[PDB]
Amino acid sequence: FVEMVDNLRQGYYVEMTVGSPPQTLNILVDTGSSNFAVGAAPHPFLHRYYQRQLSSTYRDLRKGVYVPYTQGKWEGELGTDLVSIPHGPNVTVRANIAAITESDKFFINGSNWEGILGLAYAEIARPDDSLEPFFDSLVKQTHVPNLFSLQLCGAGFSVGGSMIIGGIDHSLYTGSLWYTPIRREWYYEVIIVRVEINGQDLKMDCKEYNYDKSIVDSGTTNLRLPKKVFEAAVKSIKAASSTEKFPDGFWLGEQLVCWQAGTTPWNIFPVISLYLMGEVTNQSFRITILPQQYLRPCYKFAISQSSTGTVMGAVIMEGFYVVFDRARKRIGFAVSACHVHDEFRTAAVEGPFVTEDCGY
Ligand SMILES: N=C(N)NC(=O)Cn1c(-c2ccccc2)ccc1-c1ccc(NC(=O)c2cccc(Br)c2)cc1
Repeated sequence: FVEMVDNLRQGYYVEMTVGSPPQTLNILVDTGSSNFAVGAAPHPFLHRYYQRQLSSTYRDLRKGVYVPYTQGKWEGELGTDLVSIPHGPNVTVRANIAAITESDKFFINGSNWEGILGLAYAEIARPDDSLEPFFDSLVKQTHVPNLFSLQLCGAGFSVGGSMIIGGIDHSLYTGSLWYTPIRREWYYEVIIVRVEINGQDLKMDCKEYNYDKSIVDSGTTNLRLPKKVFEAAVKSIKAASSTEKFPDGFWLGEQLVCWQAGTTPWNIFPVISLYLMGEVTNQSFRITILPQQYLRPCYKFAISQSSTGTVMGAVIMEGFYVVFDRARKRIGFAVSACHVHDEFRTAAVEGPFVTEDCGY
């Protein structure tokens, strides 16, 4: 069964091997992109990298990739090689690999990963949708079911977790698995039908929550909310946590806030419930997150403003077991075996609630 439990370890990475003989690398698990991209030239921040010349099973595709973004970029050439996940399914797959030769502001100092595993769909793959993403190759080439699960655990008092490919490990979650449909197969896009802060509805038009789009992204730390929703959220959090106040550099995710050891007044901060569209249009279900999740360890406010829609990143995925059921075009949520909570409140997955349009 699961040689896959605790296979995850500044982001969550899994161990993979590339080439022949196998070249061990640490690879970020990223549900918000679709390239399998690995460092393949020396970098100050890289202590190891993919060396194509050492791979007997490397094939050049004679094609480059260029990926600029607001801050830096990555460039490399495209090839294919044999790819395994030692603590995953016992298979080897020929997958596309973007060998990164030049980059800036891509690799992180001390992160411990040398590449990225894009688990989203072909539509958003570089340079275009013809470059089959890794998981697409995996399913087609092997008998692994078109599904994977993510249990991100965080710190608690270095991060750990499990990535279960081709199935659902029932020992990883508690209670009920609730599914929200994948709206479109590009990012893992979903629809948020309502949000409340401490049971208090933001009462905004449904479309504001998905203003542009809403995605589930393991490669983002924060819960990122569209401008209008962010401002409403922080106003509601500031009010609930009014008894003794913080600098506004804290609310913008710049400044940290410290108490000592265990005095931390968690119950001063409110819970956040995200209601996601159910499989029955009319039906919905909530995902409730504690301050233990949106205040990440001294703590930083891990909710930030977005200009590209809602991003449900790591801080909301932690404490939930998240199933990426590509086969049935849906994403399941269940309370995780590892969720961090106090003796008064718990992360929750509850439903149904009956509630639209909402899609932007
Ligand atoms: N939006 C995503 N989910 N993923 C990306 O944008 C992937 N990506 C790309 C990229 C852009 C387009 C296509 C293919 C790749 C460039 C730089 C990153 C890139 C690389 C690493 C990280 N994340 C982290 O380093 C990280 C740091 C702390 C916590 C966590 Br969780 C992640 C984010 C983006």
